[PDB]
Amino acid sequence: DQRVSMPYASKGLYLETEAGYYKLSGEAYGFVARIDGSGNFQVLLSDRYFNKTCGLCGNFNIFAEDDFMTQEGTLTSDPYDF
Amino acid sequence: EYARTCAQEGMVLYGWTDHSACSPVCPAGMEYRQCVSPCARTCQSLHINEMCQERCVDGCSCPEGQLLDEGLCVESTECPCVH
Amino acid sequence: VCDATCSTIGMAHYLTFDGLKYLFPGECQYVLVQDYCGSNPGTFRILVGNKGCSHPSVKCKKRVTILVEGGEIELFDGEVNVKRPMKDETHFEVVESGRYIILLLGKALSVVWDRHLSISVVLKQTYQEKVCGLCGNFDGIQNNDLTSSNLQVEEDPVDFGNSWKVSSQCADTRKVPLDSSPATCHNNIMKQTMVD
Ligand SMILES: *[C@@H]1O[C@H](CO)[C@@H](O)[C@H](O)[C@H]1NC(C)=O
Ligand SMILES: [Ca+2]
Ligand SMILES: [Ca+2]
Repeated sequence: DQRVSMPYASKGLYLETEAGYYKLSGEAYGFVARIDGSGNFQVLLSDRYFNKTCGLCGNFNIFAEDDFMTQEGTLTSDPYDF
Repeated sequence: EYARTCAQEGMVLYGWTDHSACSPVCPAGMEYRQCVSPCARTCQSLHINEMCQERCVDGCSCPEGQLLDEGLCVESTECPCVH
Repeated sequence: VCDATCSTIGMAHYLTFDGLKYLFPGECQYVLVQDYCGSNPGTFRILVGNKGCSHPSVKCKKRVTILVEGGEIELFDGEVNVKRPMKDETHFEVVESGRYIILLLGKALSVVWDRHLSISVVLKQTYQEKVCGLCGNFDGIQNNDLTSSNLQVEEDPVDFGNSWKVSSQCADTRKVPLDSSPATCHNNIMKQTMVD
């Protein structure tokens, strides 16, 4: 809850700005997040989690049709209830 | 989005925003470049090189001179000192 | 005149050539020592980079990238790695003996690594004020090792090493309030005696 300043680098997470746009790097944990001025979340994620992750950005597999596997794990046709 | 999504694949595009009549928003002094290096040579920087072999990232950045100094683009002549 | 020696005793401490212990908890990458200093060719550019090392703990695995003869050999995580071999391989040498990684690079340069954190570079009589960085200048004068990159002595080392970070946009460290007890030993007088 304590508002901190920026940049900020605690716990292996470097919270920096790049090209006038804000970045959060987690290279130790294998990800890079950022935001632009307009507000557009982006997540670059390492192939280590190939076939492993599952969330709102779908699984990091090759296929692009099966990546609605719910928190239980259910291929749901709907992009909404998912 | 379509610009970046192609760029991530290994094939980048260029100057498409020139005629699109839409540039992404950025603060004063900068506007949207495409494929600027992340290691923006700023004002209060050490002049070292060939460590920043990172991939190239899109975003807005200063003009050719006009080094960065605290979130704005300021001319290289007026680089301050710090103590 | 004898052969001086930097050191990193623990996680965040630094001993200069002329001999000056000072405290500097950092998390960015920093210029430990180099030759490219003012009006010199700039042969070698030993660097150091720590991560999660403002507070010493089981965290803070160091990274070290040493830049000599246009090469890129670096180390961390127990082993050393050649990212770019250098030209004059004749001077190159690695002596993995005992607990250390003894590492020569030339006539007047040698590095030692405990495999864990310590960085003990050894320079010969050659230089005698031809270097600068976090270890000072190697001049014999012991109270001018805090000559920041903007060419002035600073009194407070936490501001000093901030002048020697590579990425000029990462997070510079914070001026800690001074006390005799670190965070755990703070108001833990019992433990504070047992550690003592
Ligand atoms: C993903 O993991 C599952 C379960 O271990 C395995 O059956 C499947 O072959 C894996 N698929 C890929 C693309 O690695
Ligand atoms: Ca998928
Ligand atoms: Ca000195």
